[PDB]
Amino acid sequence: FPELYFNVDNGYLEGLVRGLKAGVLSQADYLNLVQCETLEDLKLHLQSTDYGNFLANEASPLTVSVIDDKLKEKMVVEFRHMRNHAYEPLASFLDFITYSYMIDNVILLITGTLHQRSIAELVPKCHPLGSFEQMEAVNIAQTPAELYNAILVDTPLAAFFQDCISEQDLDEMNIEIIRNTLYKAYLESFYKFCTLLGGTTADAMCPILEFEADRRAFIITINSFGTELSKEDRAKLFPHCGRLYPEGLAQLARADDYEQVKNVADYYPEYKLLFEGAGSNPGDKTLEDRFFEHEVKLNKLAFLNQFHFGVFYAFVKLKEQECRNIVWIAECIAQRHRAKIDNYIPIF
Amino acid sequence: CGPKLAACGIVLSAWGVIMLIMLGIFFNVHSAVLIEDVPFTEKDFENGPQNIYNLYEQVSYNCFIAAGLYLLLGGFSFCQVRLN
Amino acid sequence: NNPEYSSFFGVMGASSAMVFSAMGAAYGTAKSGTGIAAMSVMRPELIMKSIIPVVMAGIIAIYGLVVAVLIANSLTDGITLYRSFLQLGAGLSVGLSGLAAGFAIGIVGDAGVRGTAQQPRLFVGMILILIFAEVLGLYGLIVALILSTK
Amino acid sequence: NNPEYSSFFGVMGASSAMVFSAMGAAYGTAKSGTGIAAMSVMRPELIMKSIIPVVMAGIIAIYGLVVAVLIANSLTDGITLYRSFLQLGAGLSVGLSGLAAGFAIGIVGDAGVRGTAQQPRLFVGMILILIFAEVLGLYGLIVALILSTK
Amino acid sequence: NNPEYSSFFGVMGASSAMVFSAMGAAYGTAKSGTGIAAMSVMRPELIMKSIIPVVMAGIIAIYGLVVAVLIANSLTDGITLYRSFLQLGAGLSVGLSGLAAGFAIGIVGDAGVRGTAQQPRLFVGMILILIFAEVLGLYGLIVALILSTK
Amino acid sequence: NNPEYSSFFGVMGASSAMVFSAMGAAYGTAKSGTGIAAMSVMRPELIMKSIIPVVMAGIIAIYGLVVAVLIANSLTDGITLYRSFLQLGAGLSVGLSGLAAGFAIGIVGDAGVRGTAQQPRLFVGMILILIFAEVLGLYGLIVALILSTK
Amino acid sequence: NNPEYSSFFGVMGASSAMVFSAMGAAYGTAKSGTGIAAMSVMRPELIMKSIIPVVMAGIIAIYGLVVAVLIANSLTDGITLYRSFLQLGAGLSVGLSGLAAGFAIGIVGDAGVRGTAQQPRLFVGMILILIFAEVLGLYGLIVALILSTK
Amino acid sequence: NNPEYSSFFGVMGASSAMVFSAMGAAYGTAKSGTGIAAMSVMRPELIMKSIIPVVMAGIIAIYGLVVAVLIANSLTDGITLYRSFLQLGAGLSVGLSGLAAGFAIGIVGDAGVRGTAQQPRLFVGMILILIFAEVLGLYGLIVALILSTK
Amino acid sequence: NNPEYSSFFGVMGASSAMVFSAMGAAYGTAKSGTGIAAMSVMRPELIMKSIIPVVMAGIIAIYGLVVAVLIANSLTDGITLYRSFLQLGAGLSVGLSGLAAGFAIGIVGDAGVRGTAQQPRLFVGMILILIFAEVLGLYGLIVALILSTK
Amino acid sequence: NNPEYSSFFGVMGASSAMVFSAMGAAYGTAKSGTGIAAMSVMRPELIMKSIIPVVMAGIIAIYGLVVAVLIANSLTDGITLYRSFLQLGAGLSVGLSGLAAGFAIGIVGDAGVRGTAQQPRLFVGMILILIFAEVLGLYGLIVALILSTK
Amino acid sequence: SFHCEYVSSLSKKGSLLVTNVPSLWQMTLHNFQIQAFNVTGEQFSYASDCAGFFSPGIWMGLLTTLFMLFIFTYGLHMILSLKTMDRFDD
Amino acid sequence: FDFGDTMVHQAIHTIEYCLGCISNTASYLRLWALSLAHAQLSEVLWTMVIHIGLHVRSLAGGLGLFFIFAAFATLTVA
Amino acid sequence: TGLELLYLGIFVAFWACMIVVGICYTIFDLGFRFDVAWFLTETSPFMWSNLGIGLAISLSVVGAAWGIYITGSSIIGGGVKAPRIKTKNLVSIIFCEAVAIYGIIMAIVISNMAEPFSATDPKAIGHRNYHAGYSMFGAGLTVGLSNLFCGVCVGIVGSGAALADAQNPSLFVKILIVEIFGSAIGLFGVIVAILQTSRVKMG
Amino acid sequence: LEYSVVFNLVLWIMTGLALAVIITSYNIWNMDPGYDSIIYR
Repeated sequence: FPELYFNVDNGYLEGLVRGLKAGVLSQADYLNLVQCETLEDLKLHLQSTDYGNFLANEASPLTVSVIDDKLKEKMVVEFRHMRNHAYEPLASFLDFITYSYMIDNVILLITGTLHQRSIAELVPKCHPLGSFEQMEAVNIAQTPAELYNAILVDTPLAAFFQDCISEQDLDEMNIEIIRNTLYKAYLESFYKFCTLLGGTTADAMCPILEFEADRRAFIITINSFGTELSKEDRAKLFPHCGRLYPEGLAQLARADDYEQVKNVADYYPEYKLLFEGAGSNPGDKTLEDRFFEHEVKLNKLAFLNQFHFGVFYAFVKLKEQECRNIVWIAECIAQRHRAKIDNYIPIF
Repeated sequence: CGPKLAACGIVLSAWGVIMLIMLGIFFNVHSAVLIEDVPFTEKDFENGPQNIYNLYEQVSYNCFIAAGLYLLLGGFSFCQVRLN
Repeated sequence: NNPEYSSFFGVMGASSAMVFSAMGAAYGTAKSGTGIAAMSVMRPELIMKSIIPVVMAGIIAIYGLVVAVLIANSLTDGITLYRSFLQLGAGLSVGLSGLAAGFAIGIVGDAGVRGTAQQPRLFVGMILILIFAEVLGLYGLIVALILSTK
Repeated sequence: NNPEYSSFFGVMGASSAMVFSAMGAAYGTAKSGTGIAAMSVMRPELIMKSIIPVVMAGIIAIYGLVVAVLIANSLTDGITLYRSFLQLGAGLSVGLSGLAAGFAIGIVGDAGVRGTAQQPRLFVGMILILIFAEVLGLYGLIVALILSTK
Repeated sequence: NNPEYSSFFGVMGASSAMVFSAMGAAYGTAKSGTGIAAMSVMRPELIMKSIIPVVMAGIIAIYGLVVAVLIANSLTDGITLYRSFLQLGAGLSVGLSGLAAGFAIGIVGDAGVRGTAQQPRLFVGMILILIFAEVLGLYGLIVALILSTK
Repeated sequence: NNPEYSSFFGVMGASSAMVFSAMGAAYGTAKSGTGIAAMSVMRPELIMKSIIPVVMAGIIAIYGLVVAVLIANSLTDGITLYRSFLQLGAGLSVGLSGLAAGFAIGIVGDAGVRGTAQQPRLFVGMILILIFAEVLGLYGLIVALILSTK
Repeated sequence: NNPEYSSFFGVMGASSAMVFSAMGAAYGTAKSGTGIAAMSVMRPELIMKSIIPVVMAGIIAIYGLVVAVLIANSLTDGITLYRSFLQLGAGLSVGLSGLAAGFAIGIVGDAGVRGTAQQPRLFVGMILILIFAEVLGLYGLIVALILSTK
Repeated sequence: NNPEYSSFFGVMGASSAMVFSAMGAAYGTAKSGTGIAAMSVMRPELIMKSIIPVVMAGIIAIYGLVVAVLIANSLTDGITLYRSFLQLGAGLSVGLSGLAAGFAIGIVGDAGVRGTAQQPRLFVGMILILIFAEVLGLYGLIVALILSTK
Repeated sequence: NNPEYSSFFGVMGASSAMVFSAMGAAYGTAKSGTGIAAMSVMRPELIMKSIIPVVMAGIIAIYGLVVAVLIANSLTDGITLYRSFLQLGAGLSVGLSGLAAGFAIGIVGDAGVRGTAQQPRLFVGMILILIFAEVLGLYGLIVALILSTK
Repeated sequence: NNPEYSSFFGVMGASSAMVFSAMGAAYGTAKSGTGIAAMSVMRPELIMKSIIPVVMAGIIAIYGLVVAVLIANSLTDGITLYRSFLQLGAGLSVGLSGLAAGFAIGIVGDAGVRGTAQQPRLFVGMILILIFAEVLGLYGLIVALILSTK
Repeated sequence: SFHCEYVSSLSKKGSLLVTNVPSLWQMTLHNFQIQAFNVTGEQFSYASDCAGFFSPGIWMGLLTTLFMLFIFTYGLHMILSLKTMDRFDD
Repeated sequence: FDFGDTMVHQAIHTIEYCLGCISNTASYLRLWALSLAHAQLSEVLWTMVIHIGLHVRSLAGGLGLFFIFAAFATLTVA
Repeated sequence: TGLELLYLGIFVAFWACMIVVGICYTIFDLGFRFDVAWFLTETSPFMWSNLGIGLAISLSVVGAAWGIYITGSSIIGGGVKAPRIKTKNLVSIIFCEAVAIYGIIMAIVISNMAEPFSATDPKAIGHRNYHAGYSMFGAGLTVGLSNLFCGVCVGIVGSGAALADAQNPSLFVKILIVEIFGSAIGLFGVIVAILQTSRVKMG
Repeated sequence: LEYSVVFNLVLWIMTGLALAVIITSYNIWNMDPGYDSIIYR
């Protein structure tokens, strides 16, 4: 079915983004990167891979903060040059990728207004993959209630606010409860959208989004125990998509200590392995590190089917991991803490 | 009850008395525009109009009796509008 | 005397009883079996009880069989055309009622099993819900026994 | 004398009385059971009171049966084509009005039971709303009883 | 005596016994074969336990084949229309009942296999659900053997 | 003599033995050959081993070719109407069973190689699941050879 | 002598050759024009090279024109059904050939333009792949010229 | 003697010329107009040039009108079928060619006018792309004139 | 002399002149109307200028009425099929060209209003675009006036 | 003289005059009632201004009633087949034009009411748009009265 | 029985009476009805009219048109699936 | 003063003053339309309410008339 | 969704009507009508044959066109970051052109077998002219639809190879094995269409 | 005679005009009204 028509609109971009997947640091590239001893050597290694010339015409006193900004500049330009060429089905799907970054921008805007800060102070700090198309909210910047109305007009996120949040809630909620209730609605809507693009998109994409929902339920649960969050607040923040939805979420809402979270994970052999693969001892990979490795295993495996949108989400989450990896290696090299340099996550 | 229902019963009383007396009169004069309204039967053609006239008289009485029920609704509602 | 096409409808009757009851019992068994699979992960003790909304899907295929056998054992070349339409009526009447009862048992099974995993008190409620599904196959059967023997 | 095919429309009446009424009672039991199951996790006590949507979907199946049997017991080879058309009308009338009542009882059942979990006052309300749906099956039955007996 | 086109129904019986059961067994093997393949990564030991729903999907095309060869060997150059209709009804009966069993084996043999890798205790129950799915092929066969030999 | 149009059905038999087998083998080869190509970048050694689902789909095109050749060599303007129908029966019986097998081979070849890339122990399971699919082409061929020679 | 309908099929030939080549050239020009527009913003100098997939779409409606004009000159009142259906065969042949070639010129054009803008090496690679599409219009022409002159 | 009912095809010719040219010119004008308006918020001085796509979509409606009038000026009571079919062909030939050309001018005009406000150097190219879209309506006309004058 | 049933096509001309034009004017008014409503919030001054799209959609209904009257005032029992086909052709020519014009008016009217809200200079461009949408109704009308008087 | 199977078209006229106008008024009422209900939350004072689209829908059903009654009074046993088609064309011409107007008012009533609550100046604009929507019902009545009395 | 509106040699009247060579004669039966087998008293049995729903010319007209309408629907399926970008590069 | 804007305004006004007034002759048919609806709504409300209250016995007729006319009044008002 | 609801509505309405007709002609004993013998004799042999030629070229060319856009859209897209692709992956195009060419071969072969026959009575047409009309239609559908399916298949696996050959240059020469199996389907369409056509004559 | 012609003329015209109305009516009924400045409220 979908193979016949998919290359009519997306087949160029499917080829372009697979071209950009060949443009990643291999395990051998990371094993070359960690050998060297200064940020100038990172420049010489990245000069030899597909990142060539990215750091030419820049300040000779390099900093790890420049490496982070330049890797974001590479990632955003590669994404914009796809979104500008994508037609409506994919273009809506790519906008669902951008919506994750938009949530982390709009929460800064609201936080700024709740602390009387002008939005123009936060514009340079917003993720460029979550950048706004309409600027009337940015230009007005007057009050939290004015911004709420201006978000509903200007921002694609408007529906997620209307499902979960009034302006009065934004005066009373913690900003991290706000971010998570938006991400709940975002995942549930984006998972529904991916199942409306049924077949090879859902069959490669839903395994990732179901893992994002399951990972959130685990990590939100184990982190909530040291906090004022009630059983009901955990239940309200969990995404309903993942394998845990029938009962795992209920048992995690009942949980209050890490042993009960492992007892949920013990029912699913994947999650049993993630917990049993990390004690979080000194020099160990932490529980969240095992989840970041599995998120990458899923996003690699989404490239195994030539006719679907799974590659664009997977490409972005793997380029994000590649930016996380190159920055971490650059930190170990610049700070001389080479002991943990092997804690990057391999990709392909 | 409340004053709302009492006012409704007053309005229904006035209208009901007026219209049921007018119909009782139109039936008493054997009005032709009520030939479909009177509950006539296949036997009410025998010998002459006297059979259908007895039915016109019956429905005339029924309408005047029905106006009496709207007078009782009146007296009741003129109590209720003061009691509520 | 009686027409060339006369037995065709009575045969489509036996067919339609079995076919549409099998479609009903298949959809029942499919949805109920999915609900049992998804439930098993955290309530393995419930499986040998949660198979009821599958056993009942099997019973709808049996109501298709009992009509389709009864029609097939009562066909002949000479058949009166009237008897042939009655048998078609029996065939559709059980067959598509079994398709309806199978739709209900499939949905009620798939919801009822997961709901029972969340709440063990639902189980008697689920049997009561399922009896008012399974009986739709029975009403299809009752009519189809009547038409096939009229 | 009467056409050899005349009983076909009479049998399609007997069939439609049961087929579309089991489809009505099936959707009415599938949506009702779904709502009961999904509700039971939060309010396990309400499962017994919340059966009534299912029980009224069952009444739509029985409104099919009453007509399907009344038609079936009326058939004969010598049936006049007019009598068959009354029976066809009776069949589609109860059958598809039963289907319509089933759609209503299904949606009312599901929304009603989910609401009743959150607000116990809704119970008396949704019973009245179900009665205003089940009466569609009755009106289907009234017309089909009339047509089968003229 | 008999129409020369008379074999058309018996021929489309032999074909339909096969085609629809091969569609049933193909769907049954596609779904359960996807189940086995996606499952096997986490549980490489379960392949030879979980092939069983693929074996049962394979048996669905044996039900079609048994009837199709029985019909094909029962054709002749001017068959009585009655036997030709029986052969059509027999062929649809097993073909589409096998298609139905194939749907049920496909959904169950997929869902039960991903369930089994999460919880091996499901395997005992899964076989019973697959028996309630596969036996629809057999009820197909029973009605088709009665009809094709009546 | 036979009627003038007699050979039309048998020509459709050739032109559906091949067309629906070509559809089957095409989908089986396209789904499987996408699977192989995307898989191979992660495991460049596995192309040689992973051709088997494609060879199994190519066999469905051989089955359609065989029946179609057998029909096309048996056709004549003189063909009795009986044999012309047997040739359409044979042509659909293989052609659409080849389509069923090609659908299954496509799904289980893709899911088979995608799983096998991660977990080489699947490869033995995959070939068994494939044989349980490609044999559907064989069951359609058995009946089609029988029908075309009755 | 001739059937009064005879000249219809040749007229639908002449219509099809022009209409389906315009539908093809239109989609080809629409996809390619969208490509040139979206490309030009970054690489304005590349437009006069990038017109190639547009003019190669426009050429398809010249092959449709050549056949439709050839048919329109070939028509007469006294045309036999043979000469009329030959002209319908010509009309569908170039018509759907241009409608297919125009879709590959469109989609390859719309990629090949952006691909040349972001990677100048692909320009000849596009032109080769468009020659392999635009020759499909010539195949539908060559047979259509053969059928109109036969 | 010409058959009764003959004038119908010729009438549907004159209608099809105008209707499908309006449908094309309307879609062409709708997309070009949307592009002009969505463009002209940011570069309003481009309007006077940017209207040219709409003018070319309006010219397709003139090609429809010219043919529809030339056909209607050649209708008569008792038209011979040969000329009535030639008029149907002429009608569709310009009509659906203009429809196709309308999609091309529309998609080109939308993408190209919006592209032009980002990049003024596109305009001298977009005109050429539109000449390759507009000429389809002219080829539709050339055939339609020929058919309608034999 | 002239047949019964001959007026049917002339009536369907009067109907289609109206219905399709009312559908064109309804689209044109609906789509441009929602545009005006949404614009007016930001730009209350523009309301009385922004009605022109609605007014031009109103003219498409007028062109449908003009022809529908000119057809309906020209029906009689004895209508020669020639005059009746001319009336069907007229009623489709204006009815569907009015539809095409109306579809364009709706799309260009909305885009033109939303553009004018942000940038008042568009308004002259919006009228010029809109003339080329409304004139398709006039060309439909011309062909319908011509045909209905042949 | 006149055939039976002939008062049918005039009856479909009276029916369609009531049916498609009731559909027109139902869409008009359903969309306008949605807009008014959602609006009344923010502007509770506005309802008795913003109810006008609902009333402009109620009149479309009455335009159906006018024609429907006019036709049903003009029906007679043995009605000339000419008069019967004029009553069909009338019935559709009001019925489907009232449907067109029902959309045109339903859409601009929902949007116009919402916009009016966000900006009270729009009310004069909305009622002016509703004249140009409701007149499409009128144009169906005009032609329908002409066809009914011709 | 067989019934038709015309058995005639005239081209206007269905021309069922073919002549393979020129002839001086013409005939016409209007509302012709015949039955020469299995008669049952004075009445005809039921009649198989000449007036079938599809003539040969109609079958060929439909199986041309309703084949190339599959093509035209595919033409329009792709053309109606044309799209344009909502955004452009920097 | 502009001749161009004056010509456009006066053209639209003249169309309404001419062809619009022709159409407005038909627009007054709203009078008839609403009158027929009102009359027949009233007719059916009589035909399947008030008519049912008439009966061959005094008590049953008087009681029937009272309730039937109260239902009629309620529906007639609404 | 939109157009698919229209195709579904046309399809379901048509088969619902064909159930009601096939019931009604059966039950009313009108099966002397629906005479597929009239249908398959009155519909002229010339029409069947020319649809056969026209679909032989056209459906093959549709198969080559979806072949070329399915592989061509990916060759170009992957070529952005790997220009070498345009050498090797042109073989997936050459196979698609070969599917069109199997169309033109057989459409010309069928064409050069079809002749006028100067008759219109089914007995004067005779079994030969019908067997040619049908066989040239079936041959035409057999090559036409086999090439349609072959060409979409080689397109899909050609896109397969082209996206694999972006990421690893060693894969293309090995993935071609599935393009040989895809190409067999077009040639099997040819072989059957040849054998169907081989016995025909008209005149 | 010509009943086949009248049947097919009337059936295909009434099918065509029924589809042209249903398609047009569908494209107006399920039309996006696009009031995006206010639709959220």
